[PDB]
Amino acid sequence: RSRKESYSVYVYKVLKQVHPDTGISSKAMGIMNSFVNDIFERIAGEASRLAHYNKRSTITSREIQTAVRLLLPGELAKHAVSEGTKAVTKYTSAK
Amino acid sequence: RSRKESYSVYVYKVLKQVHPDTGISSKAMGIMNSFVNDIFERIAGEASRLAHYNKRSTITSREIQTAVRLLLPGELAKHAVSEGTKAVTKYTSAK
Amino acid sequence: PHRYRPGTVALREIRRYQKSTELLIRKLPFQRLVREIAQDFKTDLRFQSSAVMALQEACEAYLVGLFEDTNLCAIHAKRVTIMPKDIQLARRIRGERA
Amino acid sequence: PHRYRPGTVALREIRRYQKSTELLIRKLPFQRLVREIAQDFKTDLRFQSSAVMALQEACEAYLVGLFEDTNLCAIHAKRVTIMPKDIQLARRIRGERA
Amino acid sequence: PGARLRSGRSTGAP
Amino acid sequence: VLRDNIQGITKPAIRRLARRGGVKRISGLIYEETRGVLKVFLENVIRDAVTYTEHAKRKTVTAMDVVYALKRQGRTLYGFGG
Amino acid sequence: KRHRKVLRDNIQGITKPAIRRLARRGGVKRISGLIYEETRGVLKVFLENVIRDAVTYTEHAKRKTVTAMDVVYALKRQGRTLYGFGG
Amino acid sequence: KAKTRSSRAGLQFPVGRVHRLLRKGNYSERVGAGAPVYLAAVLEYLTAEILELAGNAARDNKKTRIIPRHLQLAIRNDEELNKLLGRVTIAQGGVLPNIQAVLLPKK
Amino acid sequence: KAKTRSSRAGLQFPVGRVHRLLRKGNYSERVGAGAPVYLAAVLEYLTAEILELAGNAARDNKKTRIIPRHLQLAIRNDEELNKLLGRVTIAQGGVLPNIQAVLLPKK
DNA sequence: ATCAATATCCACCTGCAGATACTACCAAAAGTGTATTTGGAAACTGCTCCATCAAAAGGCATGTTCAGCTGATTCAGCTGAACATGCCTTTTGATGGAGCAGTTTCCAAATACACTTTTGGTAGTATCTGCAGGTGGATATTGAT
DNA sequence: ATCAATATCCACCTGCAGATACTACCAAAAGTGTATTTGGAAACTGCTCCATCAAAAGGCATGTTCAGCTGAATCAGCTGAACATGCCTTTTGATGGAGCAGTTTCCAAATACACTTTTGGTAGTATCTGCAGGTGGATATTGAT
Ligand SMILES: [Mg+2]
Repeated sequence: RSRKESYSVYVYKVLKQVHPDTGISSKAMGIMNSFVNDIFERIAGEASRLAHYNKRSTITSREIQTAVRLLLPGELAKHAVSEGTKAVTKYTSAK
Repeated sequence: RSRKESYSVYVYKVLKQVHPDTGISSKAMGIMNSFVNDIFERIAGEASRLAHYNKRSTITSREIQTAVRLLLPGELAKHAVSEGTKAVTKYTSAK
Repeated sequence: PHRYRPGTVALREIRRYQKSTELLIRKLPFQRLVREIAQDFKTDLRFQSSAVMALQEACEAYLVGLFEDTNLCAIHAKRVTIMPKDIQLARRIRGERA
Repeated sequence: PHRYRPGTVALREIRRYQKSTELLIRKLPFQRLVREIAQDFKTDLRFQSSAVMALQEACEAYLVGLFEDTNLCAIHAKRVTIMPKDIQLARRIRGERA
Repeated sequence: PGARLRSGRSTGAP
Repeated sequence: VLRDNIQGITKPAIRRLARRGGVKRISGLIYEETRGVLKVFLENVIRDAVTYTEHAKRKTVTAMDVVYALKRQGRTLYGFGG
Repeated sequence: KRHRKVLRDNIQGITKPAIRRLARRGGVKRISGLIYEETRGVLKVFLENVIRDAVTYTEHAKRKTVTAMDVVYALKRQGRTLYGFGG
Repeated sequence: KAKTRSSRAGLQFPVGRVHRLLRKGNYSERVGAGAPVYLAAVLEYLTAEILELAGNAARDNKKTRIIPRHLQLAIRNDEELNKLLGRVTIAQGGVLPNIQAVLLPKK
Repeated sequence: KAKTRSSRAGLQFPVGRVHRLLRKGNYSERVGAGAPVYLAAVLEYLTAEILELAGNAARDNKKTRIIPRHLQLAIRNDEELNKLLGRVTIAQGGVLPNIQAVLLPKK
């Protein structure tokens, strides 16, 4: 009877922004969880290595961006980099 | 002249233990150095992951041991597990 | 008395099974085979339901991938019939042995 | 004047290059190719000489590997001459391409 | 002004 | 009427797998060769999985034991955790 | 200053003979004449992928020099781990 | 008085959770303020991209509920997602319809 | 009475160094006393195995000094080291002599 | 062509498995306020990378020549695809208990600190020596005949 | 099965390049040996969900008939190997110039940490409905003729 966290709530918000009339099966949602956890580990992983390679204690937005450049193909990178630069912009301008 | 460290000194010790009249080129030694750092990372990495998978915050000889079983093939694992189990039990009962 | 020619039902199976996602091995024979192979690593072992499904999913996906690469190796030798030497070449170039 | 039959010097060369470890591409051409490709990604780059030698070591090991898989592909098709379609199949099975 | 996909669709507005 | 568990992986099943893979024609030798490959796959994965199980001092192999094993064997599976 | 001499067409420095030699190490006995241009294509794609990741490491380090470590880290990433040049 | 780091950053994805998962994950001693904002944006983008194309696929099969089959079709029909997930098995996804041309009957 | 943990454990390989690299590499919050000793011993075992076989390749080729070719011959001629290092390039190794049978002449 | 057998396709229907929606409870995110750690900014090294050039082996390009490989053709025999049945195995649905996991408790083990001591790196120096590269000369391999 | 052209082998014989091996030497790291923290093995227990086991159901084993695929034999066209010839470019080994990595010292931001306040996200639950079947009847496909 203990808390089993997931990304379901967020996957479901993003689904409703993108396909407001569209639902998602339990199995599909399991695949989207696996997805987010995977890309999480891949990105955090490369960031960690990048930080270690430059003798740094700290993983900043910059290590996340370089990681994303190394890990995402062609146009996915370019769009991910701008969504990520944007969210950091919008957050730095929030009193 | 910043002290850039390696496993050379130890590699050379072990060379003399097994082939006492045998030398090693600095390239060959370069390879042995890469070999040690690589296996080090692979084992440490499996171990790090093993501990996270089990909600532990400590890498013990137990985690190294399982890592060796996952990473090394059959016989190399058997012997590596021996030399490790021996080295520890001895280190422990040498205090 | 009407009989379909060799390779006409084959194409039809291809179109049917490429359209579906159902597992294509029977559960119980697969479950038995897992438990056998496992027994030889640790005895008196229990398996979560999902744990066996995860294996079957993985194992079927693997073999289907392998049949695709195999098929390309048969077609490369100017045949349409997969043979052991196809499966063996696919595995060799994928780095699964030799 | 006495000729070796086609194949005899080829086998002589295989024996010779398989015995040795020397890089097989000229140093300077390869360095220009590295500087050209790098330059098109970023201007004003320099290279540690070792960085280039590492690239050359990594490229020759890759191409030699790929020719072994390519030759298996030619031999599977009952030829002894490698052709593009052999390289293409090797890379498709290595999953270096779709 | 939310997430913009490769297709060119957006995530609504505010 | 008793037989090996591996032969439980029947000709018609292996035929269905091949068909998903777009295979038209199948030599009779394939069926034993496929069983061969299958066994090795399951050997490699179940070994690592059970090694997870033993490390967690459990007597039950979990989905995660398998997902973690599939991930290190280069066969990452989505939909069963992780 | 001097600015650098223009680099063009360097892929053709990978001569037919150099490609024969590599094939021979790989155990090849006979080579179609189309193999040379196919190998150049494959080599360019390999070097572009390694160098793009090397140079990303160089840029993240805020250096202007690509090090052997940059290359070694790129190779490791690409699953072509190289021994003999550090790390 | 309290306003989620997510709501400040413009994101559905939890900036707080991503920060904690970066801590409890032994990636580094320290974690920049922005790093979890960026990471959460990237994960949201990629989630949008996949739910976009999966949505499209679901609609096409005259369907309003995304299933794994729809995920597999979106991914394996996108050069870029297919590369990013080249070594990944979507359970219950099947494959793309693909018959090698030479396997088609003659007439 | 300063003993190194190497000597306590009966190892050439440095247990201190290995303890520290496990520390600075952010593998985990904390590192047990056993872990560095075990790991240094496994690294020492494996480097002994490779030097045994490369030593033999050196002697077979009528040489006193192990070069990278000797390490490549050792590793590639050993089923288990070959698997351990199957995605690894040994600079200046070369390859094993190996000609496919069909390529050899005559009947 | 025709003609029929079977497969395939689309509209409509409908029961419930598997979604979406709703609520209270608390773990874990956010807020505030000191407590440490860092990662540029400036300012110098020497390291090492660019460049340029001269002389000479060493490999590249190109054209000629023909051995033998590839791939098109033909064809025979064997080997897989198809198919019609019932029985045997799997699938489905309904109970006992192994053991996972929840959780609290206390000590053996790991951290934190700041000492003292020793290792391992390097620069510098010399000091040695394995072997690459060369050169004959005796021996093996290949291909003509 | 003879012979000659030319490749290959192997044992000598050098001159270093690169290895080994001193130093002395020091600086950073490993070790020592209390002071402080705490993570995880221990023991208990509850309640999932796993193994087992007996009716419901379709999938598979089987043997026969032959369509058409594989692979064998043959042959000619022409591609790719060998090699001779001419010479361009790479290799090598200097010199000088400087760009830029790599250090080492102030710190003012930046992030960690310890504690408190707040609420978003989870787990029961409680409804709602997408769609997997099923049926009917039209049309397309395949293969006989
Ligand atoms: Mg250019």
